[PDB]
Amino acid sequence: SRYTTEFHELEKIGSGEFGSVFKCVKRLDGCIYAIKRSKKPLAGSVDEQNALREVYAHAVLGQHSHVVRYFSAWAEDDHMLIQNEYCNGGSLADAISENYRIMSYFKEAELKDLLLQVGRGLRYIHSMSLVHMDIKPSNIFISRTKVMFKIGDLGHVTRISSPQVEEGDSRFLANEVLQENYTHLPKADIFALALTVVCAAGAEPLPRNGDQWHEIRQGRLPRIPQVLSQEFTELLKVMIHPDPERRPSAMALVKHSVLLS
Ligand SMILES: C=CCn1c(=O)c2cnc(Nc3ccc(N4CCN(C)CC4)c(F)c3)nc2n1-c1cccc(C(C)(C)O)n1
Ligand SMILES: [Cl-]
Repeated sequence: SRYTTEFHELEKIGSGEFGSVFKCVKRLDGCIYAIKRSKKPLAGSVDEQNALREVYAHAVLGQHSHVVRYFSAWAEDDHMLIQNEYCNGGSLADAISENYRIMSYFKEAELKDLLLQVGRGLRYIHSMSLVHMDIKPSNIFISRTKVMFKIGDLGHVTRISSPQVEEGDSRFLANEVLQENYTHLPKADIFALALTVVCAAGAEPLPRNGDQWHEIRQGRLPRIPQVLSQEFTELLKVMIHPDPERRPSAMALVKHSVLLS
């Protein structure tokens, strides 16, 4: 087995209906990688389509400092394996959970740093005529150097041009995508990034549906318990503007005065 041959398992760092993720050291270079191991999906299925989006997204993207680097992908023994960069800080979701446990928080400055860094990742992805379509804390990963935020889980990535949309988490989904309007998909990533930052900011668990879900798509923010400048607030507000054309592009976002730097 190539997996056992090329790598030594150190620890399981993830599990679910996607299979498992392992922290592994590669014997040859002594470096650490996150390897996802999963049952090879049924030919022609959803998870196969989702899985191929991931492979063919790397084929295009290459390498960027705010996107989790992809090294290789293979299949064997009726499983598929994908070898990615290992980010020692876990995901933003883990960090948010840890913040509540020990009762710390991300300073307003650190919220802005998060927004800029992920924003840079998004600008790169969008420049390659791709959209991520599943931005949320659990898909943002952290490397501690003094910190790098990196976009991961490319399983929903689709083309801007000929988009094949597997809808992302309902909690971070812009209404126009739910309305099968795919004419401005980059702006959906922006919408989801705003709510991601609001989660980091200490806001309550986002609604999956119902009234409060709609109230957000009406362009109003969840309550943030920290003291954020009225202008950082206004940046986040316009990022969930009902009209996705009023939302800034990724490139407009990373050049914003509020975030420099
Ligand atoms: C290759 C699979 C995708 N993926 C990466 O590319 C990837 C890159 N880096 C890390 N770093 C990392 C993730 C999680 C912990 N843990 C915190 C919770 N526990 C306390 C244990 C440690 C940690 F320490 C480091 N993780 C990565 N991935 C990962 C891991 C788990 C689940 C998922 C899913 C649900 C598929 O998105 N992904
Ligand atoms: Cl657009």
